[PDB]
Amino acid sequence: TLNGGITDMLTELANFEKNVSQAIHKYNAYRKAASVIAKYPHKIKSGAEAKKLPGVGTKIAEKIDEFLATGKLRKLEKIRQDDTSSSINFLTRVSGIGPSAARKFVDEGIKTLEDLRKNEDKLNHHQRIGLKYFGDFEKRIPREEMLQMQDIVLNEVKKVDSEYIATVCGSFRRGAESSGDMDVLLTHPSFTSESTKQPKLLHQVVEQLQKVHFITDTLSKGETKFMGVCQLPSKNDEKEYPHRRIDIRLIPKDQYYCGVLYFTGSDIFNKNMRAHALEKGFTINEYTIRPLGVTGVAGEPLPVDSEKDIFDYIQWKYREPKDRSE
DNA sequence: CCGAACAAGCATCAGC
DNA sequence: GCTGATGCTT
DNA sequence: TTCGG
Ligand SMILES: Nc1nc2c(ncn2[C@H]2C[C@H](O)[C@@H](COP(=O)(O)OP(=O)(O)CP(=O)(O)O)O2)c(=O)[nH]1
Ligand SMILES: [Cl-]
Ligand SMILES: [Cl-]
Ligand SMILES: [Cl-]
Ligand SMILES: [Cl-]
Ligand SMILES: [Mg+2]
Ligand SMILES: [Mg+2]
Ligand code: NA
Ligand code: NA
Ligand code: NA
Repeated sequence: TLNGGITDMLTELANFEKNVSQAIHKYNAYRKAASVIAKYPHKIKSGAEAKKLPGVGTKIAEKIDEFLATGKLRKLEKIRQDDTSSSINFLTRVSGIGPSAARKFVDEGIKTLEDLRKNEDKLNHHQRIGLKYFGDFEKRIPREEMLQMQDIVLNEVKKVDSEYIATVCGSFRRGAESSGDMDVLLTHPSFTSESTKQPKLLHQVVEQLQKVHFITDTLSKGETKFMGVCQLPSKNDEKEYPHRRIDIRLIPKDQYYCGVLYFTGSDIFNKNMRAHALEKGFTINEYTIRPLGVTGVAGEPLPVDSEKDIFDYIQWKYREPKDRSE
């Protein structure tokens, strides 16, 4: 964290633009700037120095000069004073409350945590569970707990069907010492891009994890993506572990490598790689890499037999998961 | 100058 | 009900 | 807000 003050400032600006201004491109620009500065291996001495990095333009360069001179950004100082901005920023911290609902809640006088708790019947299901576990979902998961969670998930999936493969992705697969949640990629030979030979493949796994009281709540659930809540079991007389967000993604087995690339991330790494794919004439999603035709319409999926194959297509040298934490 | 900026699953809603 | 747009999320 | 053509 050579430049943690700068990257925190840019992250706070990004969140302001997303949550309050609902300006998604500004949000992305600030986040890209913070990510490129975060990996820059020198302590930044001037905006001009920072402007040399891709993603830092004139306006962010100027803010970095103000920050280095004074330790503060007046723009941010005033955003923190604004009650409506501060209200909206808080409400979006609840899972399921985004920029639109936060502002809508604002027009109704429902601001504080106390307000939300009094008006549970104004919340959809996702928002209600996000409020229920508001405190817990702000805590990080130590890697040691991620390992215990991995063991439960993999073993419970094995008990349903030994042919399932469950892989923990996200920051865990990138080797992080702590994670914000648990991301589980799931495959089964019956589900490929060619056929679905078994129904309920994701459901059966969700059900088993509920039976053993690992999964405790559901935020959303369809045939290939589960979003919910889990909790490690605690010993006698021990305080309970925090409840944790879990995401499970069932991916066609023949498309595992595109799937595990997507689900390992980071999010900014994915955006950067997909942007580069487009410049190289390809489009990458969690399923396939496809060439872009002369008019820019995706062609047919290219053959992929490793994560590295995807990097090769777009002429990037391979990056291990630990080096994708952008 | 100015168009593009990653891609998509699930929940919800409007309109038919 | 279906379709398509939108919100929220990964 | 930034970049690329
Ligand atoms: N193309 C894209 N892909 C994405 C995007 N958002 C998330 N993802 C992908 C990449 C993430 O690693 C993966 C998990 O998403 P998660 O939010 O859990 O991110 P972690 O890397 O695990 C940080 P942690 O706080 O959870 O520890 O989902 C996206 O906008 N666009
Ligand atoms: Cl914008
Ligand atoms: Cl500040
Ligand atoms: Cl693949
Ligand atoms: Cl596809
Ligand atoms: Mg995660
Ligand atoms: Mg571009
Ligand atoms: Na730059
Ligand atoms: Na939120
Ligand atoms: Na996640």
